[PDB]
Amino acid sequence: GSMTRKHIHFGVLIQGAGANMNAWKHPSVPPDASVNFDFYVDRARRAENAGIAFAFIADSAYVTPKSAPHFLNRFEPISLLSALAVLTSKIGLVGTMSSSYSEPYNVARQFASLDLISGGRAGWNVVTSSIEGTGKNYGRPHPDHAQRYAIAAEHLDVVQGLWDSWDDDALVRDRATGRFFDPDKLHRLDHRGRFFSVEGPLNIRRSPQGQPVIFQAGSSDDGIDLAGRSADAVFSNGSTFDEARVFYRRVKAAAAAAGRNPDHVKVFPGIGPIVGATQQEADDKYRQVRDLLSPREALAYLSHFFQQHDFSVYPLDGPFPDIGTLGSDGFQSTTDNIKRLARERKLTLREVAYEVSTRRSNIGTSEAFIGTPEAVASEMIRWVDEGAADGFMLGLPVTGFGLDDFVDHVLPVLSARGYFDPVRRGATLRDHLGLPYKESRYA
Amino acid sequence: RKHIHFGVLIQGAGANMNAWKHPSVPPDASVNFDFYVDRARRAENAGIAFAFIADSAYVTPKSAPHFLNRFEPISLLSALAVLTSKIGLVGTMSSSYSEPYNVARQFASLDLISGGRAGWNVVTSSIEGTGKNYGRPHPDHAQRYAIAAEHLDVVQGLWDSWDDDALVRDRATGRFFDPDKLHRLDHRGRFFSVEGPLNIRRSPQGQPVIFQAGSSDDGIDLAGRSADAVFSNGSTFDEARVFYRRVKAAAAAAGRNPDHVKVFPGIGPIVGATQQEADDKYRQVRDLLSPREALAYLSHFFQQHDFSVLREVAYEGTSEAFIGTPEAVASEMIRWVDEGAADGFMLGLPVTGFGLDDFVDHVLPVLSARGYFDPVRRGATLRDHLGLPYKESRYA
Repeated sequence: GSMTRKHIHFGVLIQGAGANMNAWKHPSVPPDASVNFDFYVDRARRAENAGIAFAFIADSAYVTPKSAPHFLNRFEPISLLSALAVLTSKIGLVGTMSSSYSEPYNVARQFASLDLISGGRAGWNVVTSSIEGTGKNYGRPHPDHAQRYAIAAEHLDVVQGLWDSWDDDALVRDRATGRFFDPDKLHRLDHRGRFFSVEGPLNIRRSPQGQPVIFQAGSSDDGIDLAGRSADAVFSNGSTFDEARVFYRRVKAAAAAAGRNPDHVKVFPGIGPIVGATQQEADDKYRQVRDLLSPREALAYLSHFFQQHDFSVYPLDGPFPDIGTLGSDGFQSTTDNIKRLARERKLTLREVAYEVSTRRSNIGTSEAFIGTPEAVASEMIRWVDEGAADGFMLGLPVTGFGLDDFVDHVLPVLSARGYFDPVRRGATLRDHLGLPYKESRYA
Repeated sequence: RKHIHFGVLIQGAGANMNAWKHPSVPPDASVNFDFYVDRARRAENAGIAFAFIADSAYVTPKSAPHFLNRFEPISLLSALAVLTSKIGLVGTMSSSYSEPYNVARQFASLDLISGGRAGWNVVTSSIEGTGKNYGRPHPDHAQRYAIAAEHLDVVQGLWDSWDDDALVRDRATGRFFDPDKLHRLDHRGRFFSVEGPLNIRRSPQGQPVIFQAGSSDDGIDLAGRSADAVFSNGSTFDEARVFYRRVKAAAAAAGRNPDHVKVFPGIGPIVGATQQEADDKYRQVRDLLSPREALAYLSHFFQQHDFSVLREVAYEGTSEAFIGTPEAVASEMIRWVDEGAADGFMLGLPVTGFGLDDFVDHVLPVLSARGYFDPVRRGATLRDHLGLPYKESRYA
């Protein structure tokens, strides 16, 4: 009965086995979850049946023998989302694609086709920066980072221009006269910019939501500004509450400065809640998640910060050793953080290794989102009440039990408190998110 | 005794540019997903080995109805995959206007989702003006074939990134993969530079099946060296046969088994119970284009001259030989296979509704009765359906 009760929007990041890099080891998922199509269908349906607004498929296009399991082998988003569309009915279908390594005409067509097949449920997560090295797969081994935002802005402008090629009513298909379309309702783009030259028109029409929804995750000054000028929904990962609140305020002001209505720029911080009936049960699940990293893996990553020091020689459950003499390869501030922690808390080597590891391996998991359904719901409500979120991007450490727990135990508590409507009516992704139908620039 | 393979081109409403007017299809067929599902399943239930989605990426006010508005192939094929089970899934994508790493990922993903049913139709030249949508208003002219060859080499190299047994995912030890079973490409050529590895594994058929449609000397050479199946464009049996022999000769010269390069002429059969009924159906389809329209299109070629003051010229494979009774049309198809013009056929039906219904219900059963078509697709992969072996990795 809070005076500020409102529906909290949710999306779910389906990162194969889980947001935790070692989630493939957890028994609640199949080991090949990341490239197991039926697993994605099960998880998308689980989310859809709970009233989660969209499924989000993040992406990468670069591999090394050190890449995390999900980055070593994953589905490609247009193909995956198009297959999922046809086995679902309401849930949004949001896919990552890079501005630097895609032709805008192809992006426009592939996302427009997903949008039409799905009945207006497509979203495009516009990625401005890619993993370092990605350019090596596209004949551009040294990208000019300084231009990555200018490139992305123009690329997006081209895609959206192409999406307005065909007025909603252009395709007349008059069998009496033989007139298939009204020529004055088809538009050329004639884009000639610094980075792209694209004449158009596009060869596919607009969807029941007008155009696909634009997601972005810029965090730099330029990133936030691009989001304010061009995103419908903005996400993050790893933020504390105070950080998220600053981010929320900056994105909304950036929207207002661009002459847009900030009410229609949704902010969705990433979180990875872990719930149990008691704090003890939540904590046990969190320990399970922690132990997905073996002791050796925890130590190998500590070794990284101390010039490849071999920490395997020390007893795991003995005190963290006096390694103060050891240097670091430019991570001296991190090694200082590690040593301060070890000294201020009487930590063992195991506790230090996992502190470092577990924190970094689950960046959207903080202790405020670990506990009982009521406590975890209360924290989500707090983030929304206090202006850090309009909704959340769920990045669950393990996609199996993580999502099951969340949908079975958290959502019903939120619903009971007036902060989640599981049966929001709406054909389209825009409808779910409370965004207005996207009219053509030529309407 | 000698199984004839079939693919079906699903060109929305039909191969006839005015197919949208025909009552056996919905007016919006070309962008009606449920209609593509219905047609794909109709073909699949009949034992047709693959659905083929052709493509374009340039539009003008004068473009044909299907070219004005169509689905994109990766998205369409991936949606069709999960509503079908056996049928092959073949999509056009251009070598000139796509990044090979993206092509590799998109087709490998389709391949994996579909259980090994993907095919890629590699198009070397696109429709004139396509380059204006990709910042290259006057593209490669001579070097389209060299770009296509290197692009394909990159994609196939990328598809062998992951040995079939590399992803051990051993929960007892925590070893996710064998690092010696993952390969970099490190391709540095004239047109492309791509390091690899790809971030997706190989499918149950190894790699997607490669289709090509080259007709020039360079086209034929490329197909003989690198195609698994080749689409042929003959309006006549003699043309088809000259083409077929050239492709098989190019395969031998490339050191390959010519029987593993399958040649599929495009045909559009029109059947009826009698020759008269078949001819009536032909006229009906032909009449979807008004003589006024046809003579107007003709006029644009010959200096805007008014030719109203010729019919066959104006309008102009369905041959005449593929217009007739089910038995006669089956006999002609059998003749093309037995006399060395075809290993199978790509069905480009004038209207995808009645055309496919007639073909599957009346012609295929005749071919089966004569020993030229096993309607049961027993294998799982597109390679299986086409009689091709599993594609082992270059590193196997």
